[PDB]
Amino acid sequence: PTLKEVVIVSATRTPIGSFLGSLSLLPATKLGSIAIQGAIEKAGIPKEEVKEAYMGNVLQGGEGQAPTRQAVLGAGLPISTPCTTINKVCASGMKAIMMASQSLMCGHQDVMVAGGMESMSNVPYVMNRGSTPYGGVKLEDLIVKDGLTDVYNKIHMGSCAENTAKKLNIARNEQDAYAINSYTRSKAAWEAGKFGNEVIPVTVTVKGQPDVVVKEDEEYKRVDFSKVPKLKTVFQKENGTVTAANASTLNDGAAALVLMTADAAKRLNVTPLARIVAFADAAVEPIDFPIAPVYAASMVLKDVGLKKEDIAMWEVNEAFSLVVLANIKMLEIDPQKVNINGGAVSLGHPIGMSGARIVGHLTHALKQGEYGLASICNGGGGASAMLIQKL
Amino acid sequence: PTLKEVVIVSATRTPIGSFLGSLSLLPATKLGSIAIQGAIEKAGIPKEEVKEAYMGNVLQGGEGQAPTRQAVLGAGLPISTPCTTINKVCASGMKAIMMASQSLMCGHQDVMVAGGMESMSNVPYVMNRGSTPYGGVKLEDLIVKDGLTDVYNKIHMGSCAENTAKKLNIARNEQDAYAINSYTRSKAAWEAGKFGNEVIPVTVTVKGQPDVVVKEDEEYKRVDFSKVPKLKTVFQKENGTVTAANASTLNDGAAALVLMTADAAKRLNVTPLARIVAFADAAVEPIDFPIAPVYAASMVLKDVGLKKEDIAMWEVNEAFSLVVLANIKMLEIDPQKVNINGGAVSLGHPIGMSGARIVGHLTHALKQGEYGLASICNGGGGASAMLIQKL
Amino acid sequence: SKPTLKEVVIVSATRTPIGSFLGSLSLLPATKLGSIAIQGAIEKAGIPKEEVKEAYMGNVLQGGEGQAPTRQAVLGAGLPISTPCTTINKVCASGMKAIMMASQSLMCGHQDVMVAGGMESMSNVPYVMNRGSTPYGGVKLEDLIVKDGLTDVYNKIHMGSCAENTAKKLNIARNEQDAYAINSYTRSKAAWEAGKFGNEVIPVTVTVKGQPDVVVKEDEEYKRVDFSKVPKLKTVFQKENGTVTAANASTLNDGAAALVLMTADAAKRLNVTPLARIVAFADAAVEPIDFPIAPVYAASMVLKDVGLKKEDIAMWEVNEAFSLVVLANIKMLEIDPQKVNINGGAVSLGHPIGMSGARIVGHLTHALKQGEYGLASICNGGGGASAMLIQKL
Amino acid sequence: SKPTLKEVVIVSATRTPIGSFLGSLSLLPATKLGSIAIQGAIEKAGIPKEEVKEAYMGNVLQGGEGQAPTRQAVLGAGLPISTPCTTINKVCASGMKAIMMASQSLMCGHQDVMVAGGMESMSNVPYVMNRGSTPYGGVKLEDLIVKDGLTDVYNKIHMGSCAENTAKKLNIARNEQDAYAINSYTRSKAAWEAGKFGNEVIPVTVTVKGQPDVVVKEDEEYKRVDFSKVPKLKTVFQKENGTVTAANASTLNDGAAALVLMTADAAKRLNVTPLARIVAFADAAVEPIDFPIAPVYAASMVLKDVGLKKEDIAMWEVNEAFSLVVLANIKMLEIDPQKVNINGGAVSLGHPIGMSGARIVGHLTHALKQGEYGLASICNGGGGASAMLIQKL
Ligand SMILES: CC(C)(COP(=O)(O)OP(=O)(O)OC[C@H]1O[C@@H](n2cnc3c(N)ncnc32)[C@H](O)[C@@H]1OP(=O)(O)O)[C@@H](O)C(=O)NCCC(=O)NCCS
Ligand SMILES: CC(C)(COP(=O)(O)OP(=O)(O)OC[C@H]1O[C@@H](n2cnc3c(N)ncnc32)[C@H](O)[C@@H]1OP(=O)(O)O)[C@@H](O)C(=O)NCCC(=O)NCCS
Ligand SMILES: CC(C)(COP(=O)(O)OP(=O)(O)OC[C@H]1O[C@@H](n2cnc3c(N)ncnc32)[C@H](O)[C@@H]1OP(=O)(O)O)[C@@H](O)C(=O)NCCC(=O)NCCS
Ligand SMILES: CC(C)(COP(=O)(O)OP(=O)(O)OC[C@H]1O[C@@H](n2cnc3c(N)ncnc32)[C@H](O)[C@@H]1OP(=O)(O)O)[C@@H](O)C(=O)NCCC(=O)NCCS
Ligand SMILES: [Cl-]
Ligand SMILES: [Cl-]
Ligand SMILES: [Cl-]
Ligand SMILES: [Cl-]
Repeated sequence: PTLKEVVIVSATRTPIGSFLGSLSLLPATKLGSIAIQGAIEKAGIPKEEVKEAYMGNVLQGGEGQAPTRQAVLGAGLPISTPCTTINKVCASGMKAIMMASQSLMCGHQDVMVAGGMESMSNVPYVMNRGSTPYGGVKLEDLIVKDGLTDVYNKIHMGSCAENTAKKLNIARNEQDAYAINSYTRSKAAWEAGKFGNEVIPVTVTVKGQPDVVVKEDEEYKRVDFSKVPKLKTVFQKENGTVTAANASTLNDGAAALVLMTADAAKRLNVTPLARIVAFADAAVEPIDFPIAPVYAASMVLKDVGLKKEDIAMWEVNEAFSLVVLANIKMLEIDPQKVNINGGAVSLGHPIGMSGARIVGHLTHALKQGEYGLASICNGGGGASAMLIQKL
Repeated sequence: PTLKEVVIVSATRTPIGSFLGSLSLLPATKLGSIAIQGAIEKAGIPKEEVKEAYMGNVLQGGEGQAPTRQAVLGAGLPISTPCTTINKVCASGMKAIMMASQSLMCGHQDVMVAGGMESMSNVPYVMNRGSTPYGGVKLEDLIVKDGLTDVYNKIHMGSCAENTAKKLNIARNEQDAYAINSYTRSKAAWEAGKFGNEVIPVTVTVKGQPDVVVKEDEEYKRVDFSKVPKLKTVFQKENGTVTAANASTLNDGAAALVLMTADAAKRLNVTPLARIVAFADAAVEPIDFPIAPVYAASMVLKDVGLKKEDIAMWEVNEAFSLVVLANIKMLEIDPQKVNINGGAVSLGHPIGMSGARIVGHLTHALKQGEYGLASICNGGGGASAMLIQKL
Repeated sequence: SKPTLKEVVIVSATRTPIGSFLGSLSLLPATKLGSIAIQGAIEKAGIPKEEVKEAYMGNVLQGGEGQAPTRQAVLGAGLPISTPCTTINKVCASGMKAIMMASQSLMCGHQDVMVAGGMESMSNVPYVMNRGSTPYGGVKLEDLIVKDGLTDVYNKIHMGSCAENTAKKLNIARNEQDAYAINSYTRSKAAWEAGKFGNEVIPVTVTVKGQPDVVVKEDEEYKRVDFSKVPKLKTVFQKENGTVTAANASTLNDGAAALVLMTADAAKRLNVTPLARIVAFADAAVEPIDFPIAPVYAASMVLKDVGLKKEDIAMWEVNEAFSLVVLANIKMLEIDPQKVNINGGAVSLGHPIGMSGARIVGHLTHALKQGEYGLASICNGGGGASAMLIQKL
Repeated sequence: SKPTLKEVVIVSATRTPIGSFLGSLSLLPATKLGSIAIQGAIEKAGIPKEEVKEAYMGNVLQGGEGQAPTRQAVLGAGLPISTPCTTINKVCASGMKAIMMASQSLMCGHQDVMVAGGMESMSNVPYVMNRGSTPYGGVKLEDLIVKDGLTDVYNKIHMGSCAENTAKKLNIARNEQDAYAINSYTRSKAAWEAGKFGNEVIPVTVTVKGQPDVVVKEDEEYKRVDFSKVPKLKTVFQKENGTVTAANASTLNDGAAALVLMTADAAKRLNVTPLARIVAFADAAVEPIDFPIAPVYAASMVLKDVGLKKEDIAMWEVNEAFSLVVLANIKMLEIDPQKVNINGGAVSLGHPIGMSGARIVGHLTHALKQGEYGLASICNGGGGASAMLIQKL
């Protein structure tokens, strides 16, 4: 058998909610159902055509058994649909798409859904199993413990960012300017209707309360440019660079893509949005995760013999402003082509979801024939990257 | 390009420890490192040849960031090794091998490690984020909440098994007979030294106490045949059949396989143990998970054009004695060919690990040219199955 | 022969306003409310703080309050380090039992001046997790209010459910209970608006850095009512044939009360006008479920002991743990309803459990006319009650 | 002139053995240990259970014990539902303060027979979590033993660190404290071997499903020693210039003690022969940090009150909160160490904080010879102490 070509038929997401904000009442798996149902609807195919599903989801504790299965059944897909939940930290939503693509390439399935979901609002605290130690019991926060602490260095993701800021000489003022730019671009894009095809509204229903329709990303409005340069450097008190404003935030949301072989898209007579050209993972020293996307991006370009100049649009996940700046600095690419409609610093970062979102955004924003490259760093020193071409 | 042939070059595991037992001090990721390091040593390849790693792991809460990365780096593999943690509940360890095989088939990597890990002893309790409700709250046990409760029926896996016992008329006595058979087979296999190429010992070190060397599975010695018929049916008060003895137990362990392309095995002067022929996933109603493996196995057989008679040995994961008996009954297979050297009822069931263990067991136990078929059910109504041939 | 005892007088009785649960005083620990009340009482008494020899404070839910709650309250009020302190727990009777035991010390001539009262911050009562191995399947975090405060150990049911048992026994219906409750709110509002707590309650300023000061000057709970809703409310303690509701039961609350007690001799020596004389007191206990009726027996013992008749009592303070309790007491004692809980009680003012026994004795002190007798009684979990007779001077 | 009071006698004094932390008695709630000691005390008294009119029990760490701990102990001992109950908290002094307050009631003639004592199950003391919203990043649930039991509120340090302060000021060195500690362990063992607790201690049977009964018939702690290791230990509360260690400090423990108290008249009515007469008692307080020396002033008060001299005391029980405390007391009082804590104490027998004050009065009761005076004293957190003088009959 020859490898099959893979196309993205649809890409849909919920709005991104703020921590304890507009979507905080909905579990991750419910956000997942919403996104999955929307993508199938946008693709114009029966739910029965979806053969298997992979969802990224980093913080699975307390979500109940088989989170992806919950999302899938919750969207009314057939009970025959096998489901797998994927965890590559912040790269989860992209790696799900990559692994689904590999299955399709093998001819093992012909139509799949892949994406990611996270409700950081509902991530619980943990108490260890065993005897309570004299003097007190520690209740750890899984966001911090599983989500945001580097295992090897025993520091926050934001302190690894500081490390890169030192080595690459990326200053506080530069990171602030980038963050302000992200907020600016996100607002402009929302005001321009650039997410009309990508985002689907979520209705939040509470007994005895009026329904609340969440139609846009929450985070980008949560900013005061005037305070930005005055904020404390929260990950490094002295001579720091990373702040609450220039870092990504904690958030809730889900994204899903319908993926198909070229043959399935033709059989079903759907109009594919983009072809998946290539993808790769790179890994580096854990503290150096901010630069991992540079190597992953380089890998994909080399794989298919393209040069950085051939890329119309770059999505370099805004884990921190520092990360994007480091990537631009090492790749020497045009900043006007990078995160053009905002990103995680201003839209928020539901960690298992963001890698899917940025691929979906390229699928909508690229013009016919253009190449888009999405890359995303992950805790532990990894990154994933994907190259797509708009059809 | 055409699909690459995938071979298993090594397959190694820790002993399985009892709940709060001999390996209970080790995190799942450390057990993972031990299995991964052992599999690479047995493979006889430079560790730098391992390109990427997938590990199954169902209960990831509190294990820290990127469990697979922790296992991999802990095994001394290069920081350049991308890592992804896989959750298909009890199928995780098998699904990891399947997904890694797809990557290899695509030519995306030529050498990978795939397996599973679980430390049920160290799975924590959770408290919801937010304000404490007047009157108190029970902190949920993640083994129960995420591992063992069916979301849709709101009952234990054990109670779902009861549903199948009723439907297929598989009585308490038959289940008990199967369980005794498993314990008997496990002891006989351990006494015959059948795991000398499969299991590697674990030394547990405690400061101020002597070393403990764990060299065999702990669970299978925890049995009393005279008591088996006397136990209460713990999942169902009236007309129950499932008991603590005839159900799998809660356990700790890890397993890892080194997978390669046939070309990479050739390049590296490696003599592989087995060829991965085909694999599949099936899903049915959540409550009917015990029968999913029947459909998954039939899928693989039909794909390859083998008849059930062509299979030399079957590994049908012993989630409950009930599960294996439903499979034997529906497939109409020789029970002397099924779980020949024991299984999860008596060896234990570290849920993320077992799917990998049973494939690794086939790789060692099959004779040259023989086909082995492994299948494993999973919460949510799923199963994975895989066919291999011994080389 | 009977002992010859010193005469005991109340020289001052002061309290904080009562705050609602998680309400206006919720940021202040019980011990801090204690300090405010104690300082208040001493200032009112017009004596040096150093004259106070010893202190007893009722306090039912002491968990997480820190070491020696009463000592904290006392040292926090600027009393000398030489002041011995004891924290008293007779559940809801704690505030009165503290005064009783202080009276006994005075009677014996073991001290000549004491502070006694009660304090409670139900807002700050914590949750608990057991010491030991975490059980498979879950770990309960228990609410100490429910576990230690409100659950009868023996019947394994809420105080409110025990109350239902007495409603049943004595045919006290929902409507009567509701009428009593409305009556309580009515009296509270009237008294508050008439200025009747002018010398009883002292204001509290709550300071939050960055926020405007809040001055709490009156009881919070009595404004929290809607008469129209009262009859509609669900019966929260019993699904079938219930009578007790959130409106006709006492609420959870924060507050402290403190009395300066001295021997007749010390009041003379210190040249202070005693407010009232403490005549007698008693404790009574019955079947745990039957606590609503324990104050009946306690009041009876007190009257029998002193040789007075129920008719001789000018003013009754029967703690409004539930409207039911007051009604049960009125029924069994056959007393003039118009003489009971004249200026409201716990149903409308709130029930910081360790404080209430002290507050009601303090109220009689202020409300009685010269020469009048007041009888205060209060039930407590476990099936007990305390009662106290005083006479205005 | 001076009040004429009822004579108070101790008719019995009984206790459970003291269990170690998480040890032999760890499965029993404090209230159950209370029931056992109370039942034993009434049996040893040879009186009807119905004769006990009221009950006071010391109990420092009441969190999670359920409603009204003393009521649970009393009703759990099979005493009448008519028995009023109050739970007393003066930290480590609780057990003694209970006896004192009961004595005061008896003196006033308000009751004629009472049980008074103390109980603590440190093994079963829970952790707490604040009411409200868990902060981002997690929280440490506090250990109530540490938070309510052992931390000085004002200095924000452990009792052990407060002890270091006194060691400094009075030049009480490590070696002296260690010598005292060994002496306590020696005396405890000698007394147990000599059968010195025959009438004082009652055995408890611990019953668990599936396992065989365990009969606990002696104090667990005094065996948990290694004399050779003692001077090798590091100083747990103060690393630089410390003196107090795990060995020479009291331990965490489970236990209950109960005494039958009655008026001299009641004893005659009931035809029981009393063990001792309760002569006088007092409370003293000093700076919170200085609690180790509070018992000196409390003891002096009692002697001055009755007009006796230190030399008139045949036996001293000075609670061994720390070896430091006893030495501080011996030094300031200038008394004969051979008459102090003669049959061991809290450093070796353990310190269930709410019971010890009652245990040490009970021990005096049994060990004194006819006519001899015994003085018991006990420090408490916050800077307090209680002391009691008894005379053997
Ligand atoms: C950075 C982080 C710790 C936020 O910390 P925080 O201090 O609790 O953030 P806050 O929202 O309380 O903001 C603190 C201050 O910054 C201000 N602020 C936050 N965002 C702002 C913005 N966009 N513009 C201006 N001001 C802002 C707030 O108003 C606040 O001001 P104040 O203290 O005077 O009230 C948290 O969002 C985080 O961990 N982010 C990283 C997520 C991550 O690491 N993801 C994975 C990537 S590898
Ligand atoms: C079944 C389960 C709840 C354990 O129940 P449990 O009652 O706490 O188990 P216990 O260890 O207390 O055993 C109970 C009794 O069975 C006995 N017993 C257990 N296994 C036995 C065996 N193999 N032979 C003989 N007796 C046995 C014990 O001796 C005990 O007897 P006792 O009451 O006289 O002491 C737990 O192991 C479980 O949930 N297993 C299923 C795991 C699962 O669902 N995995 C996923 C697959 S879908
Ligand atoms: C009764 C108790 C359980 C509170 O129950 P609750 O149902 O959570 O009380 P809530 O505040 O939520 O009130 C429930 C309803 O009653 C209404 N309500 C309460 N008090 C009211 C009043 N005074 N007037 C009018 N309506 C009132 C509320 O508006 C609410 O209405 P809703 O259901 O439409 O929202 C609690 O206060 C309690 O335990 N009280 C007894 C304390 C005690 O036992 N003390 C010791 C004595 S022995
Ligand atoms: C001191 C205290 C914290 C225990 O400390 P700890 O370090 O956990 O005590 P441990 O049981 O772990 O013993 C510590 C060491 O001392 C040793 N030790 C303890 N008691 C000993 C004894 N009687 N003889 C010899 N060695 C002893 C132990 O063997 C241990 O040695 P290791 O570190 O080599 O293993 C605790 O008992 C305490 O707080 N006591 C004071 C109680 C109190 O303040 N009560 C109120 C009075 S005001
Ligand atoms: Cl990685
Ligand atoms: Cl599935
Ligand atoms: Cl004190
Ligand atoms: Cl009582």
